[PDB]
Amino acid sequence: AKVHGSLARAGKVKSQTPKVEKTEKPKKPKGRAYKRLLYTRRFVNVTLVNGKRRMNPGP
Amino acid sequence: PRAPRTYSKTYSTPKRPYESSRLDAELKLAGEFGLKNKKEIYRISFQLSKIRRAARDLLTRDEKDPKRLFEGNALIRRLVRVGVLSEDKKKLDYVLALKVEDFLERRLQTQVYKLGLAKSVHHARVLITQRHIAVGKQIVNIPSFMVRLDSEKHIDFAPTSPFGGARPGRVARRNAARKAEASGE
Amino acid sequence: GKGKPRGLNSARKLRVHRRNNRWAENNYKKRLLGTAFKSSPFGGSSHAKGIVLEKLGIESKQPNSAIRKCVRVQLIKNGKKVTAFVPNDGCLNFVDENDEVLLAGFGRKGKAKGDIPGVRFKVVKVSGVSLLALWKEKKEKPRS
Amino acid sequence: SDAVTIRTRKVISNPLLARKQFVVDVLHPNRANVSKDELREKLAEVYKAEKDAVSVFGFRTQFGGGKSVGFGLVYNSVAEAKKFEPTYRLVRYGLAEKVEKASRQQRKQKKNRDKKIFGTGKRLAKKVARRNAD
Amino acid sequence: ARGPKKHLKRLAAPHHWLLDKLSGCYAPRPSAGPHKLRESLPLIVFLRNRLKYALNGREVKAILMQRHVKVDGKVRTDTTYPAGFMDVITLDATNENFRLVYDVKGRFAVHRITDEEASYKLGKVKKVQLGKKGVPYVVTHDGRTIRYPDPNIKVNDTVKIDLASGKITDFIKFDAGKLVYVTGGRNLGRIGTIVHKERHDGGFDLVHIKDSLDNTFVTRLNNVFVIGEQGKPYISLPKGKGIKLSIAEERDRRRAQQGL
RNA sequence: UAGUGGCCUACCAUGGUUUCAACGGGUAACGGGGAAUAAGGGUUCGAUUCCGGAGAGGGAGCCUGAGAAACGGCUACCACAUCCAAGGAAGGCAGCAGGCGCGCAAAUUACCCAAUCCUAAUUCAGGGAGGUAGUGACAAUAAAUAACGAUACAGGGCCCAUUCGGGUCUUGUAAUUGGAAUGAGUACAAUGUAAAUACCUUAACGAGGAACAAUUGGAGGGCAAGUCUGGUGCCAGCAGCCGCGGUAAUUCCAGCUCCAAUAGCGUAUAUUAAAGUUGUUGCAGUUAAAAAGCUCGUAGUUGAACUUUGGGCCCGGUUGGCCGGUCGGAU
Ligand SMILES: [K+]
Ligand SMILES: [Mg+2]
Ligand SMILES: [Mg+2]
Ligand SMILES: [Mg+2]
Ligand SMILES: [Mg+2]
Ligand SMILES: [Mg+2]
Ligand SMILES: [Mg+2]
Ligand SMILES: [Mg+2]
Ligand SMILES: [Mg+2]
Ligand SMILES: [Mg+2]
Ligand SMILES: [Mg+2]
Repeated sequence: AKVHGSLARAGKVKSQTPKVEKTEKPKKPKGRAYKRLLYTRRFVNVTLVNGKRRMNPGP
Repeated sequence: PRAPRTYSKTYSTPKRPYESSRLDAELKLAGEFGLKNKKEIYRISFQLSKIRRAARDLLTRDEKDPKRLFEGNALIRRLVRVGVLSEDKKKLDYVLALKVEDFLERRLQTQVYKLGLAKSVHHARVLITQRHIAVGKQIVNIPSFMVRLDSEKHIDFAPTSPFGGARPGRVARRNAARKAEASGE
Repeated sequence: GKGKPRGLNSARKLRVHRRNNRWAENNYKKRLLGTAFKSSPFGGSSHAKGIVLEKLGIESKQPNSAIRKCVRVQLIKNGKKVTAFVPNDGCLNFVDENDEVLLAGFGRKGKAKGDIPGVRFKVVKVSGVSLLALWKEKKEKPRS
Repeated sequence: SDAVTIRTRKVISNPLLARKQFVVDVLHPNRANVSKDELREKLAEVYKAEKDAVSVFGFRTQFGGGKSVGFGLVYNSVAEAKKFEPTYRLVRYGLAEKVEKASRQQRKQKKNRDKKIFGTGKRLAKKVARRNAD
Repeated sequence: ARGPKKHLKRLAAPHHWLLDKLSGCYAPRPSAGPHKLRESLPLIVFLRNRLKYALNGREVKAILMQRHVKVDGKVRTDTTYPAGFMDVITLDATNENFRLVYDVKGRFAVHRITDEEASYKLGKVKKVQLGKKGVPYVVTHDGRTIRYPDPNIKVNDTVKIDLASGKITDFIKFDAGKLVYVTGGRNLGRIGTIVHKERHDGGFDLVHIKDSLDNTFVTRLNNVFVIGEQGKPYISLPKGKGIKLSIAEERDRRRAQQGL
């Protein structure tokens, strides 16, 4: 209805972010290797179930 | 204005994409057999589906029917040949009750591992793509290759390549050269 | 009986009855009248280029509160004036006036999305570059 | 260079074109490729001919090395091979030689200019002398 | 489309020539000649595809212009000459004589014959009527006009032909008990004895045909071709002899050959 | 007229089609083989590789010829456009390539008759038919991006069970160290080809993780994966839908971590299934949408029962037999 709203704040919060940079961490494998990595984590070693498996558990 | 060259999709994606029970059971198979993708599992589900469809369409027809007798035996022998279907089961009924792992167990990758040779499915994929293992005479660098039961004895390392015979590789021929020139003047 | 003719020689009635009742379906009626061509800004095409005339700050619908950033566009093919949403944070900065935009649909078969009143389209590209690419900062917005 | 070997399969006697035609299987372990000018002479030995009568073509190597199947044929005489073989095959052996054509565009272009010119074009070229000044 | 078509696309070819789909785009269009287009086999197909003598359509012309090959005792220089059923292809070099005859799948066989047999061919008589100056003639299936025939000869009878002369040596009446070659349909290439003929005025006559293993079948009279008496073929038949085995029975006869 | 026929002319009759939908209008309609989706039944698509038709800016006319109402033939008119010394002349890419325009929307003004076949007076000539390469993430197939040691370092299997834990059988994690394996690439030379190019083959050369470095989308629910950290404070923004955001944001912008599919993944529009939400199979109609105010009635659809039934014979068939006897087939 009101089409004449202020356009001034456009791009506020993207401009207001502190530009933290990505950590140069070691690269994970690709292809069949990564599917092996997933299988070891998910099934073989057995993650610490608190009733059920998590994935991405908190501290 | 050539003839059309035909082609076909070899797989089928599942209907509901985030079923947890499936996703677990799929990664079980990608682990056990050392498969790259879910697409490799989907490939075998699709081949099983065409087989099961074929058998269902014959079991509707009466026993002692030409098309049943002919194609039924042809389907059975074709499975028996690749060693998916065992020698005891040759009814047609038994080809219906036939799981996905019963195809996976006969591909090269696993059949290399199961005959010694590697020590792991993950090693076997390497050996195959690295052109080491060879079926009877010639090299096969396709892990998908379904071994045909009259070829399983004849699997060995190639006449070309190390392990089997021949020159001792690329890295060895550099690593032999560096130690040799260091020792000599 | 079940209120429909069952007779062996009743195929005519069954076929004709079903034809008449298919006009009650939404998709069928649109497909046969040819609404997509006749009305419909894009003329039954997935996308359309247009020229930005304006920048609009459309107040959102309730119970949300926001000024959603939009552009009044005139399409090259028809001359049909249309409002399009400019998605992602601070992407209205990239557009400017008299800049050629490629519009797309919003996802809802010509219905308005979310809380944005009267907006059935979105910007995809400005002056031949992707709004995604400009906002991830891969390409640069050209001189004109 | 071990073994080398050569073997002709599916040998048809062909009186019509006056040749023996056959599939040239080539069990070559621990090599890369026998050349065409190499198969010919080895086959000229077995079939008792000169190299100019022998022909060989279409040698696809096997995957993973070893064999290299192809197709070979041996005519009765040289004169018989010269008439029946295609020119392109003879050039590879070095019996015929490449006649130097122009490009197709030029031959075509030339033909279209000549379509304009009726007759031999002697009296036309005479009027060109008095075209600059009538 | 304005006038007659000079090409034929590879897919629109007769299936029974067994042309490969990829290598090409056109196929050899039979010239006008004795046999119908779809019922013929061009020489280029016979030489290149079936006997494997030529490798290209250039080599087929190289062979034809030497003046070796001759169809019914006369030399031909046309790559797409429409040779057909009962024709005798004679090569001078090799001294191989063949007769084109259908195997059971419904395709022309490589059927080598002796030089004696190559003297003649059979000819199904198509029409028999009175020509100019009252001279009667017959018309064979390969379109040969033959004048002054035996008045016993009626339509659908076969007629033995001398080739060199091109005269009626002998003929076979169409009746019950005669051996037959079926020259079209689902049962193209089968051989068998006539049982009875169904009439149907202003329509299509049908011919019930038993064979040696007691399998009846019906064809149209247009597809039938008399080739002798019961167990007395005038020509030599190919391997099989127009039997038609099941796909099962065929697969069992492979397992005999599989032993080696 | 090649020939049948209102095909046309003369004369005569008054017929011909239609609610079993004529006639008219629309079609973002060339038809078919087919394609997509597919429990069964269906629904949607088919400009497009084969077959048939029509057209060559729009109309009409016509010469030649067996064959054309031909357009890489002519003639005229209409529209558009080219050169001119202004008197005149020459035009037709819905062939190949290419350009402009149009637009969401699509390639080189390349090489060749070697293959496929076609034409001619014709083994030779010609062929942008056609083939070969270039461009090409349309779609489809296969399928790298690591593998294996040994100390290592958390343990978990069972056996010393002394409370020392023997590293017992091995499984993970360390920016810890080992020798191997390799085509991606570059490149002898062959092979390949009309000539190449590329595969295929192959000398020589070519992985140490900082490199030869996988992405695209998500992480409240639907839906697989975090009430972890920093920012903003109903703003910016997200959100197919439900909903988030007004100072601890599980949802926004980011970092970390994790999920999913992966050389692909997302978005838009259309379409199929899901849809028994088009219902023949197979829906619903008291009150959710919907039984005509009532009856008559033509087409349509539908329409009770009844007419040689039973009995006695006889002859060949096809499977299991019963002794399949050698675990397979025989009478
Ligand atoms: K979840
Ligand atoms: Mg045409
Ligand atoms: Mg149209
Ligand atoms: Mg079409
Ligand atoms: Mg159109
Ligand atoms: Mg035009
Ligand atoms: Mg025309
Ligand atoms: Mg015209
Ligand atoms: Mg033109
Ligand atoms: Mg033309
Ligand atoms: Mg309902």
